[PDB]
Amino acid sequence: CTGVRFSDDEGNTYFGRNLDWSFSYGETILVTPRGYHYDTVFGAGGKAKPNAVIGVGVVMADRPMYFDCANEHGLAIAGLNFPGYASFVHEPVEGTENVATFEFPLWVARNFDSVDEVEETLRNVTLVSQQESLLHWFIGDGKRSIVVEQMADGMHVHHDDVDVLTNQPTFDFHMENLRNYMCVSNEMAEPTSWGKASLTAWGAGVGMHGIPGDVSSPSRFVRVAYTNAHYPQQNDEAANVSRLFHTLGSVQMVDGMAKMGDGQFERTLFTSGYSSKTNTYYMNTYDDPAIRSYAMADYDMDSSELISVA
Amino acid sequence: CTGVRFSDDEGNTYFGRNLDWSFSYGETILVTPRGYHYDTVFGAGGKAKPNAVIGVGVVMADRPMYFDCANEHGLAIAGLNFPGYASFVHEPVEGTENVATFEFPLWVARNFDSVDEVEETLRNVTLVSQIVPGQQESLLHWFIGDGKRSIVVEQMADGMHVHHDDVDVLTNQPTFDFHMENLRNYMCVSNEMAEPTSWGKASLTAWGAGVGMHGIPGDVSSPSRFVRVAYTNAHYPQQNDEAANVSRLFHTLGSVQMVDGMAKMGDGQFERTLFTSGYSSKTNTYYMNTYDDPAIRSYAMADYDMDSSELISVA
Amino acid sequence: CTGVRFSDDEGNTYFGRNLDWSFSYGETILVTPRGYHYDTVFGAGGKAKPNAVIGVGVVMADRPMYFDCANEHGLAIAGLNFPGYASFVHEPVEGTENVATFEFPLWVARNFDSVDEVEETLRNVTLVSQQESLLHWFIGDGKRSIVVEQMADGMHVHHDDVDVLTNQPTFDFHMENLRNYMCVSNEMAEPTSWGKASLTAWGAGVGMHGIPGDVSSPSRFVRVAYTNAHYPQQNDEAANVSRLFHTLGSVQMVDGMAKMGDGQFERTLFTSGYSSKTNTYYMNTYDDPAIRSYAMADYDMDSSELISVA
Amino acid sequence: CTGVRFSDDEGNTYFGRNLDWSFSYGETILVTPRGYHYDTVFGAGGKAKPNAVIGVGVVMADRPMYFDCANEHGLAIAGLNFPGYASFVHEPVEGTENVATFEFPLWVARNFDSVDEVEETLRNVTLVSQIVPGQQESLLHWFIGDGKRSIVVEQMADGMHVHHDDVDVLTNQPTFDFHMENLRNYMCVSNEMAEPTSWGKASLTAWGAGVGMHGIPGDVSSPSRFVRVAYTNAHYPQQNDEAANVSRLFHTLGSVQMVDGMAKMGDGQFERTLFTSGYSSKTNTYYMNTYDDPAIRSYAMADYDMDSSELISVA
Ligand SMILES: *CC(=O)CC[C@@H](C)[C@H]1CC[C@H]2[C@@H]3CC[C@@H]4C[C@H](O)CC[C@]4(C)[C@H]3CC[C@]12C
Ligand SMILES: *CC(=O)CC[C@@H](C)[C@H]1CC[C@H]2[C@@H]3CC[C@@H]4C[C@H](O)CC[C@]4(C)[C@H]3CC[C@]12C
Ligand SMILES: *CC(=O)CC[C@@H](C)[C@H]1CC[C@H]2[C@@H]3CC[C@@H]4C[C@H](O)CC[C@]4(C)[C@H]3CC[C@]12C
Ligand SMILES: *CC(=O)CC[C@@H](C)[C@H]1CC[C@H]2[C@@H]3CC[C@@H]4C[C@H](O)CC[C@]4(C)[C@H]3CC[C@]12C
Repeated sequence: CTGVRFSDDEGNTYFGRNLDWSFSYGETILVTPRGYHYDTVFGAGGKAKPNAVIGVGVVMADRPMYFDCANEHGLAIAGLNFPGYASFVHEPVEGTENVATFEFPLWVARNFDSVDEVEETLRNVTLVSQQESLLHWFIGDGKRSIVVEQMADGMHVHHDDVDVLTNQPTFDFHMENLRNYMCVSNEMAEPTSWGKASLTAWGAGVGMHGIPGDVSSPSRFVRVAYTNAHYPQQNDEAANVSRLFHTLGSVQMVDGMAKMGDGQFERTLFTSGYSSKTNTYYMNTYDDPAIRSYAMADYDMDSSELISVA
Repeated sequence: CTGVRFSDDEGNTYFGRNLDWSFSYGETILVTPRGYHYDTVFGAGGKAKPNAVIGVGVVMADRPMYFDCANEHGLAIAGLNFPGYASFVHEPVEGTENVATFEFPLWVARNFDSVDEVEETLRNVTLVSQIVPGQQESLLHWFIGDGKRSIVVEQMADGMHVHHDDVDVLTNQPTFDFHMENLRNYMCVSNEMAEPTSWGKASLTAWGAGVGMHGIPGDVSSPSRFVRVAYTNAHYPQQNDEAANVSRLFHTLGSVQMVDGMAKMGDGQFERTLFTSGYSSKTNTYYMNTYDDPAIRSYAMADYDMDSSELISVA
Repeated sequence: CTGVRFSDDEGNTYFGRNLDWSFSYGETILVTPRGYHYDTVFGAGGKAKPNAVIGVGVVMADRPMYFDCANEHGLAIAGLNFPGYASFVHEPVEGTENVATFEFPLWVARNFDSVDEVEETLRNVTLVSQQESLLHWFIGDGKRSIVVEQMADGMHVHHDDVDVLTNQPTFDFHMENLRNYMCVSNEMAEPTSWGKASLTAWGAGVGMHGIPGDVSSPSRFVRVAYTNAHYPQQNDEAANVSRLFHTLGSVQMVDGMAKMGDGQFERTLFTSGYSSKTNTYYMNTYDDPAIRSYAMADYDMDSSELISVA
Repeated sequence: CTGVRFSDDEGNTYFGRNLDWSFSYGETILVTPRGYHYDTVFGAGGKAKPNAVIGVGVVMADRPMYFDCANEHGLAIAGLNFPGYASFVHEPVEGTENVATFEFPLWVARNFDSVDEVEETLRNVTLVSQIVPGQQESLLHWFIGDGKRSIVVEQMADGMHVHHDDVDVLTNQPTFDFHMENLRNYMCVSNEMAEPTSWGKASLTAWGAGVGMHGIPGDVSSPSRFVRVAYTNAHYPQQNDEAANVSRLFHTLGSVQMVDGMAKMGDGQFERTLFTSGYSSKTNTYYMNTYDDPAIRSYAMADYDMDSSELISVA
């Protein structure tokens, strides 16, 4: 999967993700109101007046298990597969704010209003894992974004300058790998000469030659970091939703491109987004590219029950 | 730009093109009914009962200039930019069928029912470049296909080239011979999960799916777009339903779409996939979405009185 | 194999080739004097006073079969494998200068003093093939170089602006393939930014990223065209011999890199060169990188017998 | 720069490095006999009967600053540039063995006989960066190996890292953890002849050898040089004679050599493989050639009175 974040001219948030897998987990748009009472698994704190949050989630037991969610104040968080590198403790620790892995997205969206508050609180947080989900998290608002990678050596809180996250390996690898492609440009290739041979481009795109096209995790990071960094800034909601869905489409997994270990094909089953300017969640699926919208002002946020719209 | 053709299990035609450019020409879904009277520019011969055609294009001097179109029998054609290689005569040749460049997509759709019928007639055809008064010279090559196979028509300075398109895909420059020799570089890429191996004492494994596909280029240049979409079209598992096949078409073309900001033209503007059009012969329907809207709109041959006498242009 | 040509500041010739194969053909430095009488196979013409030539060759029958040779006036020619694309006629044609394939290198070096005379004469030449060797030829002097590709559609005489030749496919492919790499530079990578991320190079070489490193024929052409076009010009014999052998070493085939269809490994068995400034032939082998020299002024050129020095 | 290590069937050591730079430092083959008295800078402990060592370096204050060296027991070490990642303390740490950076190659060669002996002692070692008065701070990592295995010693801001080098090769930046994760991208490249396959209806074949190796990078950047030389060292068939093994060393290092004009430094000059040095433990001989001369010169331990008391520097 792929995580993308950017902003417009007014500091608004635009946040989105792809979900690449073989089978659907019954994903549905889940709205968690503020009047909904949540009992944290390991006795973690939170805001007195919680924030209304929205996203894509299943409803296991009686708890919202968000794949990706955002709150009414512009903060968003998504989780991505990190197996072979993620490593959690299975027992709580006294003296720290203990949050379970599955509740971590719902936790940060309910209580925090900016990425700065998240990076501040994470210094006293233990991620407890009760097959288990081995994930890292992509968190961002209208200003910047951070990556949370919990490994066997501790918790790493990377500042994400390319506003882009992908699966394995570690974030330090992807950032070092980007330096291999620093000369790739979006300018039209300048006519040059190799001895007496004059070389010209057939058209646009030759200056971008070098970017990989495979759907592997390190190569998807490079391709979507390039697209996000070079996409011109927009100043209205319609264009920025198009920008987010087009930027994510550049690393989509088309049926037939690569199998798993189970033998099935990795496919971008759905693509979710979020805009803080309108407080709306967007989503389309592999079988329907139409972009459906789910606004926050269309649900009773002071209600007390999770609503799972189909 | 990219043209794509494949088929389901019943032999129907699934055909689609990406239009990459920096500005629009006012294109629209164009209906050319059977009762419309077309007076060819250079006297080219036509069918007795002409085929009803559907596609995307503009109208000029009451003549449909199709960017791409298809008829009621599952035959489709699209024109893709080919400058610096395409070369046409500007005079008709007596003794052969003389079809102008702009009328070529219309001409093959009205009077032919299969690629075999098409490929035979090109043996006695001369594309004549007639400069449209207010426009520029269109130096294009064409991508024709049906529910069985596809061909490429490249008319260069050394005559006409008609290639059997085995990979069922076409892009821009250079010649089709280059693209197929270029594919031999990426013959080793595989959609199989990467097999764990070892380099001396180091044991290498894959983080996940896609490592075996490493090597496929990811830039939006014409040759790289060719390699990538040829891999995507060849490895997509065959579908059996119409909704699944329409999904395969717009997703295969999405693998080589041009996102705003990716690459500038020679004039300072960005090349974007302005629209994506498609056709299905199982239902005789044209599909189209734009850069501003991924909703796949549908236009069926049955929703238009195809025995009318005038061009129907729907927005 | 690879063919390389360049010149110094005084129009002198520097010409060289690698020979990539599994087994040695008994290659030896062969000197063909001018007093040596040669009987052309199909009755082809030639100069009255022949040119003394030198190169690497075997002595089948009583004819010098040169892999690569040069004459005393600065012209050089080498042959490279072109199977699956080379196609010759097997019967002579009346009215044309008929030269057999194996005699073609010895033919052009004996009679011609410049590349211009070669391109002029080739308009009335038929290459006759009497397993057969399917080759194309790399011919050059101190000014330019040409490629001679005899295919089933006729003879093509390409002007070689990159002064570089490699095996399959056709020359028109390699020249079109070079346009994919026109943005690769030898400048130190300029620090750039992808959003808020500042990208710098670890050191020199990042600007050259994009050039392939495999030893396949199309990729070797690209790598050696880059090296030859960017190698700074030299103004003395010692440096230009180093330039030619280093430029050719950039595409050498090291044991273990790639097998053949027979199962054996392709290895650069030897590397031959030639300088017209000194009229000397240079050569080293895979088992000895020492550069041995064989001057023209050390052999009796007015003699009448081929001397094959070991 | 690149360091390479492999072995024959008898377990001897074959070790070599490429020195890529734009200017020379006056290096030369340096003899440090057993009778030479070295007063370590920070009181590091040494062997009772020290090993006679051979290598390439300079002399400063009557102390051999080895670029790379090896002893009479088949243990070799080389220092490669590692700026922006290497970080050293500038004060000795009481309770541990304190070895200066410039004396590190000398120190491990005089007092150790195997990589196992080495790797154990690093547990109680502190490399201290002492700025040479007239020179700059050397931020290096080291490549140590014998006739069995090799290790990498990277001393960064977060402590010492000692990696088991399974691919038996080392380049410059970045950290060794990056290079080994980077190798997983090229796990699919193969030295086998490419297997004919088909993409839909198109049948792809290889023009010849090397197509299965497609994907290996060819630029002279530090990561790409790592991938390429790791493939060359891992796939070279094992040799049994000394002449064949010396040929393998200088040819494996030739696969990543830097030719004049390929890449400019940050100061405007070209990086060239100034020299290439090597060592063989089957004969206890050092080998070296330069950019101006590919003739492999030999310098054997037996050709020098190794019981002398002074440094022997041969041009
Ligand atoms: C994007 C990527 O590569 C990983 C996608 C799949 C495997 C992930 C994405 C979100 C995951 C959910 C999150 C909610 C719960 C959390 C529980 O701890 C485990 C079950 C759960 C449904 C996760 C399963 C994997 C998941 C779908
Ligand atoms: C997708 C791609 O490669 C870019 C090609 C564009 C610019 C081409 C493709 C179809 C062209 C039309 C065809 C109809 C008429 C023909 C006239 O001769 C010129 C005007 C015309 C509208 C063409 C303009 C360029 C065009 C859209
Ligand atoms: C460089 C490359 O890829 C091809 C190398 C080998 C296969 C070529 C190079 C020169 C060839 C000689 C040339 C002399 C005669 C010519 C006869 O027509 C056939 C035999 C001959 C020895 C050639 C064999 C192939 C050859 C070594
Ligand atoms: C090959 C490569 O990566 C480039 C590294 C070069 C510039 C390094 C490698 C060895 C270095 C020597 C080591 C001995 C002394 C140490 C002193 O602290 C500084 C001077 C010295 C000669 C180093 C200079 C840089 C050097 C050649």
